[PDB]
Amino acid sequence: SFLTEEEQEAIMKVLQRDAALKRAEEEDYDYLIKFLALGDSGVGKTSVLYQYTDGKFNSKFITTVGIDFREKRVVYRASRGQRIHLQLWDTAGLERFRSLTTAFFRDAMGFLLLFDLTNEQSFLNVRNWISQLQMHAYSENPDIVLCGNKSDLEDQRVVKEEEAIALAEKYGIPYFETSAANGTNISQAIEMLLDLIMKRMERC
Amino acid sequence: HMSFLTEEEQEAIMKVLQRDAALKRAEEDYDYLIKFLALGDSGVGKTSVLYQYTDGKFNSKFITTVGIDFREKRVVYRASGPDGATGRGQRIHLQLWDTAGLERFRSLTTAFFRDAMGFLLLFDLTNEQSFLNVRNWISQLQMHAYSENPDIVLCGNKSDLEDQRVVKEEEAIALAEKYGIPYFETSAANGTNISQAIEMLLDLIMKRMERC
Ligand SMILES: Nc1nc2c(ncn2[C@@H]2O[C@H](COP(=O)(O)OP(=O)(O)NP(=O)(O)O)[C@@H](O)[C@H]2O)c(=O)[nH]1
Ligand SMILES: Nc1nc2c(ncn2[C@@H]2O[C@H](COP(=O)(O)OP(=O)(O)NP(=O)(O)O)[C@@H](O)[C@H]2O)c(=O)[nH]1
Ligand SMILES: *CCC(=O)N1CCC[C@H]1c1ccc(OC)cc1
Ligand SMILES: *CCC(=O)N1CCC[C@H]1c1ccc(OC)cc1
Ligand SMILES: [Mg+2]
Ligand SMILES: [Mg+2]
Repeated sequence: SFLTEEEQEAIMKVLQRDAALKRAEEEDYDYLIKFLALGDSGVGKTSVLYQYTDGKFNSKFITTVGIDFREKRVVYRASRGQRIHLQLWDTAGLERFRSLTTAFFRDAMGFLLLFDLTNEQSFLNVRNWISQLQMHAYSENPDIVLCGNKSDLEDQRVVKEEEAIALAEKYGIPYFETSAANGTNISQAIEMLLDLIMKRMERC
Repeated sequence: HMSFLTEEEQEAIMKVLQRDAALKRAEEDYDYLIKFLALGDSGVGKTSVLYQYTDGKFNSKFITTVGIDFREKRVVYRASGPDGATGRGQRIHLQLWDTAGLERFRSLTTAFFRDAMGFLLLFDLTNEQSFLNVRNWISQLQMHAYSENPDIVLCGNKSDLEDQRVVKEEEAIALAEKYGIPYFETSAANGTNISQAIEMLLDLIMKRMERC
């Protein structure tokens, strides 16, 4: 396989869309907040963001061409309501896109790190992903929310919940078991990441 | 049939990104981190121009850039105000991004247009097609930069190869006048106008930064 021009054109459209958005915020809403989802190919990053923004799910696998993003206007409340414009970056997991996607780790204010509860290797790769984030994000200690996705496939689960909770506590990061197919914990995990980011932004 | 990045190519790019992240964390000594980006067709001399500027050296051998790289330079900038009244020396850390011109790297390099505060747009005085593509590069910058009117300095490079020049001076000055951007004929081999073009771009960006 070769880099096609359709693949390259699609990526250029995303970057054009990103430039337009970033120029409009230069300048309605009160804050542009940027997240990035990452993890092995096929763990469900694109599905998770789609379920969150649109409440929909497609079982067919359409691997992401390098990079994409979705948007959602939401209201955040610390524990008054602030209007938040979320840019939700969606990275491709395949190694062939690794250097293009790493280039966008530095644009994110926090990270949604996914593995697949039905694929043990994706869970073992979590610590490497965290290493790459520590090496490439805006800070060596960025906010991360870990998601074990595909919780609706209980008869195919291989990652024991205890093993996942243990890993997440060792690193100090919140953990959620999610399903992009039925929406379980999706908004809870993302709202947790947003709160972690709003608090760290307030104390700046 | 554009080839995908090999694993050697990808490792080289990842090292650059690692180096950039280290640099970006250090800023949280100097007074300002300023970022430029050089772009243009493959083989016009972007890498050579930046190497001549930071190190004063030149290599005849063509080593095409593996996607993206950058060089660094600490310089002292002094504003120019009324009647040549020059201000205090400000310490500037320049990050000079160097993009590959080959199409197979276009989407990787375009991703970095948004990180630059200004652009060094090069063509090759001995290659008319490199000059004819300048208008497309500028359209690509207007579409992808932080502003639809970012600061650009146009460099016609390889001015030392006078017997191979094919770009007439008139057409390039006319193009730069039409777009409102400074134009320099440069040579990375002997240094002519290299520092003038980069200092002009730096001055443009410091002025635009002042008025914020
Ligand atoms: N049952 C179930 N299937 C899911 C879930 N999340 C994703 N999938 C399925 O798993 C496959 C991969 O999903 P996708 O979101 O494209 O994964 P990705 O992480 O974006 N892959 P890539 O990095 O290659 O773009 C798809 O067939 C999708 O339907 C989930 O929670 N439950
Ligand atoms: N005589 C002369 N040769 C030059 C000059 N600038 C570059 N060259 C030569 O032209 C070739 C290409 O230069 P290089 O800086 O690698 O070009 P580039 O724009 O970075 N190419 P790429 O986009 O593929 O990385 C090299 O052989 C280099 O020595 C110049 O001002 N004069
Ligand atoms: C207050 C400055 C800061 O570092 N923040 C705000 C919330 C998280 C963090 C941040 C991370 C990454 C970016 O990249 C745009 C901006 C802000
Ligand atoms: C005055 C504010 C501004 O837009 N500036 C300062 C100098 C150039 C310009 C700028 C462009 C792009 C970036 O991206 C990092 C920063 C600053
Ligand atoms: Mg995807
Ligand atoms: Mg080069």
